[PDB]
Amino acid sequence: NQYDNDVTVWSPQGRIHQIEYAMEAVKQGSATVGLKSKTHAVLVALKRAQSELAAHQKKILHVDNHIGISIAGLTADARLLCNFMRQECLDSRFVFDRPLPVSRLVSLIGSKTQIPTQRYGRRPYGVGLLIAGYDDMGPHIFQTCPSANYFDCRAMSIGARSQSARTYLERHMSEFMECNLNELVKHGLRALRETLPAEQDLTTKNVSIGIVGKDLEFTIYDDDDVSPFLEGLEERPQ
Amino acid sequence: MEYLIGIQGPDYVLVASDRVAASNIVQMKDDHDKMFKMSEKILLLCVGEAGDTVQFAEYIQKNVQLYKMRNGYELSPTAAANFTRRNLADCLRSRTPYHVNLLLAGYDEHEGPALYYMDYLAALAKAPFAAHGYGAFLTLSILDRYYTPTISRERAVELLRKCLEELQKRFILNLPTFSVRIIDKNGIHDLDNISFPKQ
Amino acid sequence: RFSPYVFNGGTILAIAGEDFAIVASDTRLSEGFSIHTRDSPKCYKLTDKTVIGCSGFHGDCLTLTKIIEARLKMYKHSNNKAMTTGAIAAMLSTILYSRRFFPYYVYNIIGGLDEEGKGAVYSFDPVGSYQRDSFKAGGSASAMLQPLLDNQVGFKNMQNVEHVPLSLDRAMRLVKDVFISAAERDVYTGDALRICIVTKEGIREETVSLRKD
Amino acid sequence: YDRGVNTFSPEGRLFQVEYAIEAIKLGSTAIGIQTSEGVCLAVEKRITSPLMEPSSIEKIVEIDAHIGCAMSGLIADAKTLIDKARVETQNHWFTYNETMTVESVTQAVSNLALQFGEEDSRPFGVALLFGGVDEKGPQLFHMDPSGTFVQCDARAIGSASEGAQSSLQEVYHKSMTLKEAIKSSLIILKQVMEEKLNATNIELATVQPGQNFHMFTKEELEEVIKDI
Amino acid sequence: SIMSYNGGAVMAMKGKNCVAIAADRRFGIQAQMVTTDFQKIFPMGDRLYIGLAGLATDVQTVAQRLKFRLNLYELKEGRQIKPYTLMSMVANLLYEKRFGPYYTEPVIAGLDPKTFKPFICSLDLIGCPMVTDDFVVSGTCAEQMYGMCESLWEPNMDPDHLFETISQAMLNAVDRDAVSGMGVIVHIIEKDKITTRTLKARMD
Amino acid sequence: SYDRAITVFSPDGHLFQVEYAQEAVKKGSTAVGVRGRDIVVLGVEKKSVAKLQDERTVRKICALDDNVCMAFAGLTADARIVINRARVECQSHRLTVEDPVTVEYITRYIASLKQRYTQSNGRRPFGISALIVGFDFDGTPRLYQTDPSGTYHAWKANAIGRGAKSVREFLEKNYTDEAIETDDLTIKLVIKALLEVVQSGGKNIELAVMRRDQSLKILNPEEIEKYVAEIEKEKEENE
Amino acid sequence: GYSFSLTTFSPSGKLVQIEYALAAVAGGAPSVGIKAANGVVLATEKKQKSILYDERSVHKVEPITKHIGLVYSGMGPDYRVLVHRARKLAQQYYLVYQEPIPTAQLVQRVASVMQEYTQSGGVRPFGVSLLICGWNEGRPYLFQSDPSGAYFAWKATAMGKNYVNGKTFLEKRYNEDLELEDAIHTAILTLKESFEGQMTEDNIEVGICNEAGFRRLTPTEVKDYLAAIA
Amino acid sequence: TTTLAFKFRHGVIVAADSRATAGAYIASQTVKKVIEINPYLLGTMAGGAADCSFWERLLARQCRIYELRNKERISVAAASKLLANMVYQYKGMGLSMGTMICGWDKRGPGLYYVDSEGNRISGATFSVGSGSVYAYGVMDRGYSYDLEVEQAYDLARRAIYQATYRDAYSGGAVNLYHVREDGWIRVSSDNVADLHEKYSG
Amino acid sequence: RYDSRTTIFSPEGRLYQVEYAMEAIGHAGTCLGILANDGVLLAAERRNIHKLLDEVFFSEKIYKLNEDMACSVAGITSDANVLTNELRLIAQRYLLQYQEPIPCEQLVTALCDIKQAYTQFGGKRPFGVSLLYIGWDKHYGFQLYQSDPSGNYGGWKATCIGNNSAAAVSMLKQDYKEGEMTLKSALALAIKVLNKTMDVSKLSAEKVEIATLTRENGKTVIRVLKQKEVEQLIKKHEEEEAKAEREK
Repeated sequence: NQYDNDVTVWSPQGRIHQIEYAMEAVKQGSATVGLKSKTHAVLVALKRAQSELAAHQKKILHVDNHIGISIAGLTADARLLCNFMRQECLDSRFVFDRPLPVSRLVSLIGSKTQIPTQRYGRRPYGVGLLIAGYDDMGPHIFQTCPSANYFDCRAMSIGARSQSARTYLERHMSEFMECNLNELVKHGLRALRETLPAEQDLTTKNVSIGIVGKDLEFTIYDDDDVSPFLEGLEERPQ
Repeated sequence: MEYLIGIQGPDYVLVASDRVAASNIVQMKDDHDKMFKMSEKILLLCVGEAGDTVQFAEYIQKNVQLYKMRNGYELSPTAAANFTRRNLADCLRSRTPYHVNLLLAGYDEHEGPALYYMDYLAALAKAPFAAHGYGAFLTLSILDRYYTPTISRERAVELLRKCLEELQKRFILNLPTFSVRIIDKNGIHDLDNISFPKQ
Repeated sequence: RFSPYVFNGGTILAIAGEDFAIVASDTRLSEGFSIHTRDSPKCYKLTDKTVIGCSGFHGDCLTLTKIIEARLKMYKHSNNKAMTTGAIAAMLSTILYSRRFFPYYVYNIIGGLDEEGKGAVYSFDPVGSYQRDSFKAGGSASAMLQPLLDNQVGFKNMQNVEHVPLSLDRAMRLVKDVFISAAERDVYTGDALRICIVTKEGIREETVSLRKD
Repeated sequence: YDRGVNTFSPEGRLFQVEYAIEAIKLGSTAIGIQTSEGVCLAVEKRITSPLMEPSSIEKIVEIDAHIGCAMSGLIADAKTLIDKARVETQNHWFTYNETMTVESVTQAVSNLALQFGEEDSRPFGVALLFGGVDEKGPQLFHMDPSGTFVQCDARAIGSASEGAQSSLQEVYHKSMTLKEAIKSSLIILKQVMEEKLNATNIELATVQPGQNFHMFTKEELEEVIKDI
Repeated sequence: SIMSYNGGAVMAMKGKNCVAIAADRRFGIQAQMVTTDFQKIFPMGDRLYIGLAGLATDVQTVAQRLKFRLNLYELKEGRQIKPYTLMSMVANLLYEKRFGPYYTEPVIAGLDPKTFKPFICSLDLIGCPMVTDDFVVSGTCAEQMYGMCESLWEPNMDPDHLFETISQAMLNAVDRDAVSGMGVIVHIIEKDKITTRTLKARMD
Repeated sequence: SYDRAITVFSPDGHLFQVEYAQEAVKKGSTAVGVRGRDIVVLGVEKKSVAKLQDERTVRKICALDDNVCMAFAGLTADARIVINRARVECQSHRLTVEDPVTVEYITRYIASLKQRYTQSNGRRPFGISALIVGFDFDGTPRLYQTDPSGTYHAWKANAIGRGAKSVREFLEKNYTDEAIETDDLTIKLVIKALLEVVQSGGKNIELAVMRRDQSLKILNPEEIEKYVAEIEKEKEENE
Repeated sequence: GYSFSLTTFSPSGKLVQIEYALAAVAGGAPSVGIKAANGVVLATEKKQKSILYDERSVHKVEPITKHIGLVYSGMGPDYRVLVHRARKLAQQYYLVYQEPIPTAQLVQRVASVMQEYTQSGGVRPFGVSLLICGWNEGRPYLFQSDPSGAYFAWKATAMGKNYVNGKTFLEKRYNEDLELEDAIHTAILTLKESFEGQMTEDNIEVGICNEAGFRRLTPTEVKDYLAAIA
Repeated sequence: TTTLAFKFRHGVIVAADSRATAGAYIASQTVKKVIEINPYLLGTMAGGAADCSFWERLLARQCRIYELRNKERISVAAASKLLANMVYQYKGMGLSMGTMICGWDKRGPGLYYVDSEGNRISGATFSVGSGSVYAYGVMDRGYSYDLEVEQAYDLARRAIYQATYRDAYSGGAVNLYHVREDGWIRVSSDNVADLHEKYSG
Repeated sequence: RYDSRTTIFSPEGRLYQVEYAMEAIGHAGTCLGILANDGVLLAAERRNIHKLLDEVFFSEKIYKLNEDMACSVAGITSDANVLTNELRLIAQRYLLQYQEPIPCEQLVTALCDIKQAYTQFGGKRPFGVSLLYIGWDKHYGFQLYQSDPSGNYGGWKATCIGNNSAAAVSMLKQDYKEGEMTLKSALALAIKVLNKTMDVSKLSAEKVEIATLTRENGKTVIRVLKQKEVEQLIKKHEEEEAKAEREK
């Protein structure tokens, strides 16, 4: 067990346990689910609080006019990668005068996060990004990892107890592709309502929904365009 | 432009500045002071580019105060003069050169009184009496006519009266009022301000 | 030798209204004794309440426009709100002083609404000073336009003529007449006019042509 | 083990940040309550000696003309953070002719509340309460050593914060008034303190939109004390 | 010139078993003198002098810098310095400012540390050494001192005739010179003692 | 978690070397300082003259300016470096804004330097605690103290070194309202502090004064003998 | 398990990673050097491991200038590094002063180099003790240094295996006043005292230092001399 | 361009014009030259606009930081000193800046004069600009120490009127500020043509 | 327990390496300087008195540093070279800057700061060397100082080296002198101190070393004196031993 201390040290089984400990640090974040249609990409996260009087910590934060991210894990590394993300947006926005393809941006994220996973002196980043964008070929939902093995999907979910969400994605990934925005969003919260224990209900103040469309700019919502999205639901089948 | 005169005596140093701070046409300040009290027996006068005079005041004045508060005793006039000459010679060869004209007045327990003489090319000198500007010339003629190493302080003051009477007669400049110090075994004593109604 | 500057010209007008900001400019881009194009609007819409025009050296106009847009996005994406007009004015002034020892050879006018909903024109200079005025004329046609605006807007040098506040449509007719009168005599002026109007409901644009010589 | 900032836990977590959160606890308490009339705020001084001059120990400092602060933990990390905020606020007014709003103040502080790094130093040991009035009325803001900043309506910190939050949630609702919240706060203060409450123990800091200047109460606080 | 800003004249002349160095006393700006007691001949150890002429600032700074490196050398090694060692050191000190040059013409005059062997050399403003046997000169006036020393020098000279020869040469060449004058200092050294005399020059 | 290093916390939220570096001060020589209304005065104990050398070099009370006065505890070398830096800081401040240097700014400098010196990587913190006495703003007497953590902390009287609790406890029972000025009573107050010192040997007492306008004055071991004589006279009059 | 490494003292004693470097020096090849009245003679003991090796490749007696000899007793790869350092440094002296550098000044600067390498804490010190000699200003010198950065001055000394026995013989046999040839004789004697006996023109390697300069002798004159020199 | 400043018993008078041209072309007539530094400090704009604006804004920044670090209002000589030490770092690089520094002090009134040439001096009367010598003449006609308030107001108003009358580079609205012991106050902003009608006869 | 580096503290608050540097000092050469006006002296013990040396250096512990100052030394010998070159460079920088000899106290504090910067910083070996100071100035005359690896420095009139000199300091206190500036008296006193404190039977002159510093008319010369006067000093002190055994 004396070899399970640092990033540089290979294990005698070859598995860097620093990476898996970073994975387990990621797994203690909030629940969030990302899923796309052919035309609309929606990522929905869950808020939490310190106390009743306290506000709720936001998860979905704005990045760019066609890029917005979810997050789970650390907050300092989150805002650090947020600053790097905005910088990488506006740099090519300045140079090429175009919006970025998403794939090369997330490759830049992986190359950014590789060096703190190989050298000594900086820990790997506990990070839970779900990235929604629009290049010329439509919406993309990418997910990240502290091992910088970024994954492209059609529907993912990370955080605590996100497995029921993943099974819901399994049983509706055939159905996600054709529908319009409204029932797509209520499919998203019909993953988030199974990311919870059933003895309480998903309220207004704990959720946020972000839609970016092929003609729609990325926009975050909180309780107010969400109370329209919170209607149109049934109870859980108790 | 103007000039501040610095006569050496037997046991005193008779320095005398002006009070003029004109700007190319008009006299902005008619009660100016160029006298920089370094320590209890060491003075300094400064004439040059008026952006650099304040900077030398800061640097030399405060660093000699720093030596005094560090070690515990007051500098010799010679070491302070060499410190100034070394700093001008070092700051000469840079992207920011310094162009002033200094002259140093100090007093030792051992060496007694002392006069030094600078340049804008950073030269030490141990002179009886110095010069800068054009008051340079007009003082040096009479002052080398009537110098005696064994002169009394009242004869030196009288000589300065006479020379100033000759200065107010053949210049282009105005130069109304001259402020005067003296250094002794005690320290810096300011004499009365020396002005003249002309006609 | 290589010279770093060239005079492209331009003509920028601004009027601070009661609740409006009108900025208009011709679209001729010329150089020396030739015409590069007859379509290049010097006016640019920053927010819903802010329009900037930039004349002078064209490359610095483009570069400054891009940097200003970048810092607009920086402020909004940091602080969840758009800028006011005078904040943009202070920011542009700090930039123009930040390249003091190699200046932008660019005249600048920011027009827009304040937080009270009234017109506010901030003039500029190539080194970066500014002030809140009612009307300015920027470019080669500055002197051809300023005394007439002193006549009409300021009502200056007149006797027994009371002060009526400037309406919208009267100001539109003013802008059309001043650009016709300046295009008759200036050589850096003509072929078009890009008129932008800032209201409390958005930005209106309007293109009025001119003579083709 | 856990020995340094560059090593996770098998379950989480730092394990340096945790010991910083533990190092919150040693400090004296402080209570701020957001009211739409304005933000009230309080603190305990914990004076040791009569030679210890009471107005010299700073707890409420002034960052902006409408922004207060309160510190909880190591004094000098807090002094560094106050210094940086005092710089940065002035730069925001410089570059924008306006007041940096308090949430943006806290984002600027929490940018390097965790920039802790010894190569490529330690994380800071203070939690901070920010009270101010932006365009949206008054704001009360609560950060931590870990930079996880959130808004709080009435936050209590430091030692005996548990029963303070308990009796605070006992008494709080959304539509409180000013002096009622003031006396409600100082009741909780004299319930959590060990000494007799007087003019030297506590100090208040009241900011209002119409009373932006002077976020302080000086010896009228005596009159507020004697009304209980 | 820049060399003719403060004036200057340094003469060294090698005798039979001794060596003599002399310089002027005048210091001042281009035409306005200041004082008559400016040192240009500096003692560098025993029985080994140096002469400096040209810009007075470079003179004093180079003299103090050479004093610095000289004391460090003689305290790293307890023996005193040989004159060729001094010549190479001075040439190195000048050549460090190859493109930032000081404005001076150093003249080294000293004896042998072991024997009584005399020595003269002079250098340029970039560090070009030159050893001769008769005399070296430097400063603003040159051709006067060249003519006088080529006129009056003999190879084997008793110290009295060496003294009087360098005396007459310096006095006539300084009286022909304009920007350098106002008295002459003379150092005549030998193995036994060091003699320093000041001459009654024309103060015009 | 351990006494090494300075960088990591305890599991219950402490810094060991911050807490431990104060012990070097707490085992150090005692030096007190009070403020009068017009004349401020202080002094160190344990001159400890070892019979064969001079003691003008071991002076623990100095000045940075003509308006501020020093004292310290702990080890002497850190005090040497901190004061040598603080002189240059005072003079650089004088090279800036032309006021006499306020005591508050230079205490913020010294404590700030000490703290950002502590925060860095493996630098042993200065185990001293200075006493910084001055009267600048219309002769308002001020004295602040420092800490190895670097916290300036304004007092009215002060006592550090060995047995500082008892020595400060004497000032609790001594420091009534009508101390000063009454400069003579401030003089007798310093004398009673020196008599209440941990050894109070009578000749190992070294005290220095400032009348808020003059210079630092080192007293003479005959005036202090008269002060001990009149203090013993007051003790006999108590009988 | 202490000292470890170079940054701390012992609880009471000295520096263990200097003492072990001296131990590795003492576990080195034997050598001897004798200061005579007119010259200084250096000589080593160089046995090849097999009969395969060549004796015109690596050279123990090494000049630093035309008048300075220098040998060692230790590890060759470090020996070459510090020799190359001394070469460059002596050339810097000859650049500055235009004069051949005195051996005391070499010892000052080489000792400063070695002491700089003993400074904490990332490199090891040398496993090299030196023997520096030369005929500077008539009087020849002989300077032995060590990995600790210090130095000495000897009349005659030795370094390597059985250096105590060679030192007792040099105390016994040698004296103050000899010639170069007599010093050569007693140097080969004290080298053959502790070496193996099969000693030819190749197992030893001798350099001398005349007042005419340094001289590194050849196997021709070696076999002319050492063919049963006593 | 013409500014002036003179202190007396009841504080400091600060007045200036508002004309800032562009060579032979007038840019504006309403350039507020007297830059409001603080509620207790007032600087002017004298030759070059960007340098005056920028470096006085940086001075206001540094004064605010000084006050928030020392809980204490800064002195006037302090401000002139910091401004000269900031501006002197670009000597020879071509900055034109000739402002004045005014404010109330613990010593009382405060009047300093800071150039881009670094000519930091105090004094009693100053006047900066192209037509400054006109103002020197009329002010040193009308100067005393024991003037009244309305006397000083009409004095400075007369002064700026004369300066803008003879010089061509001066005009616009005549601003007029007044420093007190507690805080400065704008007195008036008078146009030249009104003053010509009022004072011409 | 809390050993590893020089920095940081052991919990008392005490130190590790300053104490261990003094215990490194104690096993080294013994030196002393005496109370003298119109001159001052230094004594030193010859380490490594083996017969195959050369002694062509004339100085093994003494280093005539600027003009009017020498310094004895004790401890790790190469660090003494490292510090003495730098100290000569400091003094020569002062002379370069002011053209005045260094008045020795700021010189001492400068070297103490050089040592102290390695005491605080990490991880560096602090100089395990104490060394003496003799010198003359314009302000106090003949002076004596004691450098320490802590950076503390003591102005003494009769100095102290380690375990071989604690008894020397005891004899210096019990046989304290004051008022006599006669150098031969203090030299006999130092001869007595090295006679008792060194274990050299009958005090052979090859095991001793004496350097003095007198003020001569403007020059302040430093006298590294030779062997024959040391021989007659030994005979003088042994005649004083015969005077001591006159009581038998």
